[PDB]
Amino acid sequence: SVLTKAIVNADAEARYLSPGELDRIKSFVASGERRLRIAQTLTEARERIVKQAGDQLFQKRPDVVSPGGNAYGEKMTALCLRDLDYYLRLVTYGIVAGDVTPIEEIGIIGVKEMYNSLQTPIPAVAEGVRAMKNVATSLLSGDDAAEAGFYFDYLVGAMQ
Amino acid sequence: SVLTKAIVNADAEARYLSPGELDRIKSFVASGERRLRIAQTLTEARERIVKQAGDQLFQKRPDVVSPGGNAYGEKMTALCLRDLDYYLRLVTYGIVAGDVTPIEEIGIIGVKEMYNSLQTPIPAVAEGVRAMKNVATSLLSGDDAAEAGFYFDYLVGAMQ
Amino acid sequence: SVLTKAIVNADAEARYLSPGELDRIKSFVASGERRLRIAQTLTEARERIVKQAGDQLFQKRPDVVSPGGNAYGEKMTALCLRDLDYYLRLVTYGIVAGDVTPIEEIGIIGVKEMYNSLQTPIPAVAEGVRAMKNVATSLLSGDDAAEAGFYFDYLVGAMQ
Amino acid sequence: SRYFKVTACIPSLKRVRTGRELQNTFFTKLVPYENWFTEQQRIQKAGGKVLSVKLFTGVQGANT
Amino acid sequence: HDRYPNTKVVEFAFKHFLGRAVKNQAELIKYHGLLGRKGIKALIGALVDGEEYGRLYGEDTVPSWQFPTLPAANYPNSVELYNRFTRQDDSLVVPSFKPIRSKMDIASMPLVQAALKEQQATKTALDMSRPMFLELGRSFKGAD
Amino acid sequence: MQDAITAVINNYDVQGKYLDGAALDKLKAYFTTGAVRVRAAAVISSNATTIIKEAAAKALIYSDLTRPGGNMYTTRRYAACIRDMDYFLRYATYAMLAGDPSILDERVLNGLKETYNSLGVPIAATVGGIQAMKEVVGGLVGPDAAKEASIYFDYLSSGLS
Amino acid sequence: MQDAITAVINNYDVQGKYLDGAALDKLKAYFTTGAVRVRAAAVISSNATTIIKEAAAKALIYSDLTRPGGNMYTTRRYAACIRDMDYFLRYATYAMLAGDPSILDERVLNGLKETYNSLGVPIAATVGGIQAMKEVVGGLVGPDAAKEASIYFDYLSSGLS
Amino acid sequence: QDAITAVINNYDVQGKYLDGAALDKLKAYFTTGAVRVRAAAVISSNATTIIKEAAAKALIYSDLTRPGGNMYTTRRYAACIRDMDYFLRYATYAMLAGDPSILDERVLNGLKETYNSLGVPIAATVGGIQAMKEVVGGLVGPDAAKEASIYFDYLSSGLS
Amino acid sequence: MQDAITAVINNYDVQGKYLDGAALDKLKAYFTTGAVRVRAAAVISSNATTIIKEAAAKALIYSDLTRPGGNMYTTRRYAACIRDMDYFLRYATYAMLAGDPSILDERVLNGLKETYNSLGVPIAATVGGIQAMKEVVGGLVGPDAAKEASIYFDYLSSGLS
Amino acid sequence: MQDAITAVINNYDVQGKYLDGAALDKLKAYFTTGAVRVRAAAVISSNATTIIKEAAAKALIYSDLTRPGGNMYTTRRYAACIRDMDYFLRYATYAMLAGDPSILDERVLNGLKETYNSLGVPIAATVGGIQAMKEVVGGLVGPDAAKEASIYFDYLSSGLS
Ligand SMILES: *[C@H](C)[C@H]1/C(=C/c2[nH]c(/C=C3N=C(/C=C4\NC(=O)C(CC)=C4C)C(C)=C\3CCC(=O)O)c(CCC(=O)O)c2C)NC(=O)[C@@H]1C
Ligand SMILES: *[C@H](C)[C@H]1/C(=C/c2[nH]c(/C=C3N=C(/C=C4\NC(=O)C(CC)=C4C)C(C)=C\3CCC(=O)O)c(CCC(=O)O)c2C)NC(=O)[C@@H]1C
Ligand SMILES: *[C@H](C)[C@H]1/C(=C/c2[nH]c(/C=C3N=C(/C=C4\NC(=O)C(CC)=C4C)C(C)=C\3CCC(=O)O)c(CCC(=O)O)c2C)NC(=O)[C@@H]1C
Ligand SMILES: *[C@H](C)[C@H]1/C(=C/c2[nH]c(/C=C3N=C(/C=C4\NC(=O)C(CC)=C4C)C(C)=C\3CCC(=O)O)c(CCC(=O)O)c2C)NC(=O)[C@@H]1C
Ligand SMILES: *[C@H](C)[C@H]1/C(=C/c2[nH]c(/C=C3N=C(/C=C4\NC(=O)C(CC)=C4C)C(C)=C\3CCC(=O)O)c(CCC(=O)O)c2C)NC(=O)[C@@H]1C
Ligand SMILES: *[C@H](C)[C@H]1/C(=C/c2[nH]c(/C=C3N=C(/C=C4\NC(=O)C(CC)=C4C)C(C)=C\3CCC(=O)O)c(CCC(=O)O)c2C)NC(=O)[C@@H]1C
Ligand SMILES: *[C@H](C)[C@H]1/C(=C/c2[nH]c(/C=C3N=C(/C=C4\NC(=O)C(CC)=C4C)C(C)=C\3CCC(=O)O)c(CCC(=O)O)c2C)NC(=O)[C@@H]1C
Ligand SMILES: *[C@H](C)[C@H]1/C(=C/c2[nH]c(/C=C3N=C(/C=C4\NC(=O)C(CC)=C4C)C(C)=C\3CCC(=O)O)c(CCC(=O)O)c2C)NC(=O)[C@@H]1C
Ligand SMILES: *[C@H](C)[C@H]1/C(=C/c2[nH]c(/C=C3N=C(/C=C4\NC(=O)C(CC)=C4C)C(C)=C\3CCC(=O)O)c(CCC(=O)O)c2C)NC(=O)[C@@H]1C
Ligand SMILES: *[C@H](C)[C@H]1/C(=C/c2[nH]c(/C=C3N=C(/C=C4\NC(=O)C(CC)=C4C)C(C)=C\3CCC(=O)O)c(CCC(=O)O)c2C)NC(=O)[C@@H]1C
Ligand SMILES: *[C@H](C)[C@H]1/C(=C/c2[nH]c(/C=C3N=C(/C=C4\NC(=O)C(CC)=C4C)C(C)=C\3CCC(=O)O)c(CCC(=O)O)c2C)NC(=O)[C@@H]1C
Repeated sequence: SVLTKAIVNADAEARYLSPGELDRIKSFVASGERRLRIAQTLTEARERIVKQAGDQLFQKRPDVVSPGGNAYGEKMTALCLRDLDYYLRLVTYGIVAGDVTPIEEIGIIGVKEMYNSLQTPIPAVAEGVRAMKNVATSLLSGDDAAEAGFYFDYLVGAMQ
Repeated sequence: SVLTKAIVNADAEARYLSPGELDRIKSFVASGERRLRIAQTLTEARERIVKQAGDQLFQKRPDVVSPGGNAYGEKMTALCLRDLDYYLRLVTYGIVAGDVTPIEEIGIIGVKEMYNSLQTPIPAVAEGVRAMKNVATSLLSGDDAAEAGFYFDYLVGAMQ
Repeated sequence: SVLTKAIVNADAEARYLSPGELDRIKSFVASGERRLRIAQTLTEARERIVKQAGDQLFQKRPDVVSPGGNAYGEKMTALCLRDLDYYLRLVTYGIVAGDVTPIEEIGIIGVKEMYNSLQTPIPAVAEGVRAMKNVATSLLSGDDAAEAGFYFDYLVGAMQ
Repeated sequence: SRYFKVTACIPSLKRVRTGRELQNTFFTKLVPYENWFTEQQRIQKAGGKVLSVKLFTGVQGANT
Repeated sequence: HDRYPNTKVVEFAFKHFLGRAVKNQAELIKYHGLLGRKGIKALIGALVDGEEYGRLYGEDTVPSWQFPTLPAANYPNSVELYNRFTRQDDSLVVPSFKPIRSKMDIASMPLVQAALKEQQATKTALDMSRPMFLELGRSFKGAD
Repeated sequence: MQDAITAVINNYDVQGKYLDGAALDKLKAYFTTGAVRVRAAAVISSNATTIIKEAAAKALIYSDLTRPGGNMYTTRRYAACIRDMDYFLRYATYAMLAGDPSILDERVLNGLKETYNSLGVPIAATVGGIQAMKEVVGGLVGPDAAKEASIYFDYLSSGLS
Repeated sequence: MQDAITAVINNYDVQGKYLDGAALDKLKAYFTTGAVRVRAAAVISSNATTIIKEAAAKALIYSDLTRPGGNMYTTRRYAACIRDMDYFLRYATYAMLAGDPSILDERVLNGLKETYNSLGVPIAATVGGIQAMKEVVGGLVGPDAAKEASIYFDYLSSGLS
Repeated sequence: QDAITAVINNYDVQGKYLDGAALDKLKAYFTTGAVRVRAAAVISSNATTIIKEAAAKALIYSDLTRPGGNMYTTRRYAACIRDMDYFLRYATYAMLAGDPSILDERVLNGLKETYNSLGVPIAATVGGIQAMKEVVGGLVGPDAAKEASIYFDYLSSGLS
Repeated sequence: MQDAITAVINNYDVQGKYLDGAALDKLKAYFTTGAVRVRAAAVISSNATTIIKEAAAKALIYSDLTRPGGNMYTTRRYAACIRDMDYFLRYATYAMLAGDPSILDERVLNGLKETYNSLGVPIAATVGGIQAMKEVVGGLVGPDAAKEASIYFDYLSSGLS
Repeated sequence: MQDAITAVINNYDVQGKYLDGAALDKLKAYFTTGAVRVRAAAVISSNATTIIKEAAAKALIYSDLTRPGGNMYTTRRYAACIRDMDYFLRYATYAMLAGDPSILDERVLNGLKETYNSLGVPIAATVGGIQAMKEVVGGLVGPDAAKEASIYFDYLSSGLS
């Protein structure tokens, strides 16, 4: 969270929180209510976002759902969609936290290694997240979308 | 300034600026215009602030301007006032920067050693800064005064 | 609903559904999608329909909103408008159902008794419903309005 | 293995030091090629300025 | 290296090149990680290149035992390391940092608890900016 | 009784909520299924006598029940059992059109277990007959209709048992 | 470390559940409390030196500890003890902003007992000092903040003892 | 360091208090700030691609990559793309800062000497930097591009 | 570490005895096995990534562990588990070449149990994974090599448990 | 252990406060709930064997656990698992009467995790069984009682987790 980040910086410096830092905390708590609504919207639309993004991804990458490809077969396709769902849940967590750290610990550290063992292509996963972003953006209002976009972009950056 | 601090943390991590870090930069640039006004006010009132603070200090400490005392004599009294002026200039720099770092490099490192060679009493210098704060606070509006106070307090803390 | 009515008639006769009865069911299912849109339109315009109808009713009947009258006073006027809102909700339910039965159970049985205890004049209530019909008709397309009119007329007939 | 000979000066900005510390301020050193990259960065982060870099050992643009 | 498991190897490296034990589990992960997937020569190289080494030992000072106050278990752990003679005990001072459960829930804390009562009690009342006729028609219990 | 359309309405009415898109979607779902249901109902009505005959042949007849000392022995008892079978079929058809199981509970299911126990009619055999009717019905109605038809038959069976 | 917002998130993550309204309400509760907390923290930071002074006067000083052969005898030991007091205060302030006691466990509480036993620092006296700081802090922060502030101080005390 | 701090430092050597002209420069920076933050986020997300595109434009399909070229062998290829990344990261830092100094302190210092000893070709490196600039310009958009370009040009001039 | 050849030497050295025919035969036995072992080691190194993948598929993945609230849930934990698996494989290969289990004791086995208990990693699941790797390895290496390979895998498993 | 009445008393006693209206209200709340709880407890005791049977059927049996190589394989292990299930049920009933979760902590929850880990009993499966028992219990006790019963079952589950 924003607050955790501020505390951690203070502890490293071995000092009490600066007034400026305190002010940023105040701003964050005010913003939180708006953030909660943005997260709520995505949660409600979650099922459709995943479905739409999946279809887009498969159109963008025929190979992944091909007999050679990792995604191919019912079991495999379900797992690919489950992964997309996981990432969406992480994004919602991020928005409420106001920081990518929650997202980062659960999803972005060791991701390369996990997928390499699975043999899933990382770029395809990134495309899926991009696809989810586009769907999510449409449902969100413009300013809400921008906030959500940042978290989505981070994920795409992480999986690169 | 805040921005420099953010960049430096990123460079140490060898990573691009985090969204949260970027947000703090955004907040700072918005705040800057208000900060500039506060600094401008003190600059205009600078001559009077120094004069008033000097008088208060000399009343508080008769000894410094006494034949034994360091401040005694025209040349010496001028130098004491020059020092007060220097500290005020540093404070203004701090307000615009939004950090004490500018103040700190120019004025607070090796200050003890410098004054000990000069034989100037450090507590008297601190009192002068406190005096300047009180004068400055009166001219500033309450919220502006609080911001200015922090920088003034830091100086007093540093010279202790 | 249409279906409930058909089943009930069949059960009384102790027979399977007649071809004619089956045909009516077929017609209803085709009509339903159109009906859903009509209901949706009124729901969106609900707030304004009630407001406009209320004003018309009060113009038509000065007495109801007069010191003697039941509607008089803010609390009472709100309740009168709430009643109009209730009837509108019932009408929407009716349109989707394709029959007055849903309307009838909630609103038309015991209505006389309830209003007589309240001492509300039944004719004035009918006028309010008529007023709502006129407002609703204007927003609806002509064919849509005719369908809606039937349900509105039933209400007026039920309570007079 | 390639080696780098580096001369760099680092000022003590955080604190005045009673000890002479001439060696810390001004140092010529031999750096393994792999280490130099990291070391160069560390000198930059300190705010020290690297006046001179030379490749003490090995051949430039050698495949092996 | 040769007669110790890779965790104990990271201990010793910390002791010898920084004068400390391992401060936290994140640090254990980073260094133990790099010791796998690279040499011991990488580990050693990372410590001496890192900022801690640079801040305190600089370029010309030989490292020494830090005896740190600060992070938390660091002082007691370091001092157990410093007291052991070579080969006296090979056992890990810190196998790894065990993660800690939560004693108290968020809702038990007073300020939150209060705010919950305020939203929960008098969740349903009268809404302003809502026309009264709509408010009188609104239902409180809803389902059930 | 209740039907699918009215069920949605009633849920909204207790909430006091105006009909919303989510509610509309459920109604829309019913409307698409409706046409299929009407066709199925007509099929069942025309073949009702045969459906009962086939189901009886599958389970009831050529059995101890029909043999002397069995519940369905004697013409009177045999006639009663086939009358009950017809009831179940008619009500299931009604339920299928309605899209709601409630009518079964209100008319058929209520007090039947107790009646049967006093009479000494065997419930498991009756359930068997209902399941047999379902299978026969499934064939005639065709696959899409069969799934819908099956749930009501299963509902009757569960109630009796 | 962990904070209230992250604690909710973590609980949901282990369940794998998306954030729900009940969870949202807890988050909302925290957000309202936040403003109060920030004010309290600023008060504590400004008065930190005095808080420590008062608390020491109440419990530590004018005692056998300060007298020769006591734990707080010698300038070095005296300075160490007041440094520890400051640590406790800073961490408690962090905890109060966070709304979670976890940071205290992760940084302050872990290994403290063992450290103190090796050092020969008296735990009960330290606990006494923490309690004293609490009382002083309660006054400065004011009533609404006080209850919240007290719990973290008590948590530290319980851990040490 | 930073634009704000640069102004402060220039005034400090003069010993002058901050003045309106100085304030105006600071004000100018504050307006530009918001644009810069947006640009930085764009660059961070697209960093991998930016490098890829720039390499494709200049470095690859060239004598350098062919045997006997500077960027021949995997080790050398990897080094060159690592350097490209640093230039991009530092340019992003500079753009946020609004000051070229960080480039001098971090990137530019000791680079020329290192490259000469290595026998890395400066002109080719400059070419790569210019290519990155062009790619970056597209992504950031026109207003941001002008600001971004100056730092890229500064790096190029330093290396040359 | 120690190997077979050195183990024989060390036993003789403590006795102070010169090498004797009985000792020589043990050494001779090792030398014949050696060629097979070298071939096996090369096979394992080439197929290491796949071996781990297959073993994970057999035991670790599609399980509660990978599901939220499981030890191997989250990318970080997943990556850690496969890193551990790789360690076990590499060390087992070393042991097989050496012909001695000692290296496993000196590097892998010592302190692992304690580390795992603090971490909360489940030992039985880890053992399961090791056994799975053994089975996969057995196939690739072929029968003669498999027997030799199996003993080291079993040694690891016994140590952990 | 403690019960709700005693818990209030104990909290007041440490404060040294005489019982106050707020405290009285908590006590009063308990007294109203009491009658319901007694009825629920009697229901659970009578149906205990069945509750366990149903819950086992839902989760434990027809599973890998019961199959050879599973934790609940062999009669001895099967019997142990159902004995543990009974413990959880009995203690939850005690807790429900008491109105306090403390007994669960003092007897059941303390050392259970460690015991299970040594035994190699799977915690998640056990938790699953507890949740299943809760569902069955909920039905029998009826809605008002169910809410009260559920919290203790959930408490056990959270502890084991
Ligand atoms: C006034 C509050 C007190 C006081 C002042 C005093 N100062 C001097 C002489 C010097 N003071 C300084 C200080 C600074 N130079 C810097 O660069 C900075 C940082 C920006 C500071 C604060 C210096 C260096 C001098 C030397 C003269 C010079 O700089 O030209 C004197 C004269 C004593 C002497 O021997 O020079 C005096 C009296 N003395 C008091 O007692 C007052 C409390
Ligand atoms: C004072 C008479 C003049 C002056 C001095 C000055 N020196 C520095 C910085 C350093 N000076 C030294 C010199 C030594 N280090 C040693 O070990 C020895 C021998 C024992 C000497 C004489 C060093 C190494 C430094 C670097 C900093 C450090 O702390 O080591 C400065 C600071 C300049 C800067 O910007 O860093 C100054 C001002 N300069 C004058 O103007 C006086 C005429
Ligand atoms: C012969 C004159 C005619 C004929 C007879 C026939 N009957 C059946 C099948 C059944 N007949 C009965 C009859 C009774 N059950 C009773 O309890 C009583 C009264 C005591 C009677 C009369 C029953 C129950 C059956 C069904 C089978 C069973 O016993 O369980 C058939 C077979 C038809 C079929 O498909 O089941 C036949 C042929 N049919 C003729 O064509 C003759 C004129
Ligand atoms: C045929 C599949 C099975 C069968 C039927 C059977 N039923 C009776 C007698 C009765 N059955 C009923 C049932 C109903 N009465 C109701 O009101 C309703 C719901 C609204 C039902 C469905 C009743 C009340 C009777 C008694 C009076 C009557 O039949 O009108 C019998 C004869 C029992 C007797 O001794 O009269 C039989 C044979 N029994 C079986 O064994 C078949 C499995
Ligand atoms: C006398 C010249 C100045 C003075 C002294 C003063 N001291 C105190 C209180 C304490 N001073 C000590 C000091 C020491 N403890 C040590 O271990 C050492 C080194 C061996 C020293 C010198 C301590 C511990 C105390 C606290 C009381 C205690 O012993 O428990 C006071 C009063 C405290 C108060 O502020 O209330 C005073 C007055 N004060 C002056 O102003 C003189 C200049
Ligand atoms: C073939 C098995 C796979 C494949 C190959 C592929 N390679 C490129 C481009 C390059 N490949 C190299 C490789 C080397 N350069 C070296 O110095 C060495 C070490 C001796 C190697 C192995 C290089 C440098 C390039 C860049 C282009 C250039 O040489 O100038 C491509 C084209 C990609 C592009 O955009 O340029 C491709 C397709 N592609 C597969 O997917 C196969 C599995
Ligand atoms: C790529 C655009 C061109 C290129 C690059 C190249 N560089 C090296 C080796 C090094 N480059 C550096 C440069 C830096 N170190 C720093 O600290 C910074 C600032 C962040 C820079 C820019 C250094 C120190 C090295 C040496 C070790 C290292 O890998 O860092 C090589 C390898 C040359 C060799 O002989 O090994 C190459 C190829 N060369 C090209 O072909 C491009 C035009
Ligand atoms: C979809 C965009 C791509 C794709 C997906 C895919 N994934 C799997 C299997 C798994 N993926 C994960 C991922 C996670 N576990 C976590 O803890 C997190 C963070 C919360 C993530 C993101 C895991 C662990 C698995 C393993 C399955 C298991 O639970 O046991 C598959 C199936 C492949 C397999 O062999 O299991 C697939 C298909 N595949 C593509 O190629 C798409 C681009
Ligand atoms: C995989 C089969 C299982 C699993 C593993 C797992 N391990 C960790 C963390 C660590 N693993 C080790 C182990 C070793 N270090 C050594 O030196 C040796 C001997 C050669 C071993 C085997 C260590 C020290 C760590 C901690 C530091 C690090 O991560 O590098 C984790 C992560 C635990 C966490 O909470 O972060 C996991 C998940 N867990 C499973 O689910 C499998 C049963
Ligand atoms: C057959 C002679 C009688 C009979 C058998 C019967 N058993 C079950 C179900 C189970 N039986 C077992 C028993 C064992 N598991 C073991 O590990 C051992 C020792 C090696 C035994 C004997 C178990 C565990 C089950 C549960 C199902 C499962 O394995 O997961 C049933 C099913 C009834 C039920 O409620 O599950 C039956 C019918 N019962 C009879 O009536 C026969 C006389
Ligand atoms: C059943 C859902 C799961 C299961 C259970 C299982 N338990 C054991 C063994 C023991 N269980 C306990 C537990 C308790 N003793 C207590 O005092 C309490 C609190 C009141 C509890 C919960 C104990 C201590 C034992 C050991 C001694 C004994 O058996 O009595 C086993 C046997 C394991 C073994 O290796 O012997 C089993 C199988 N098994 C499952 O897999 C289910 C998920």
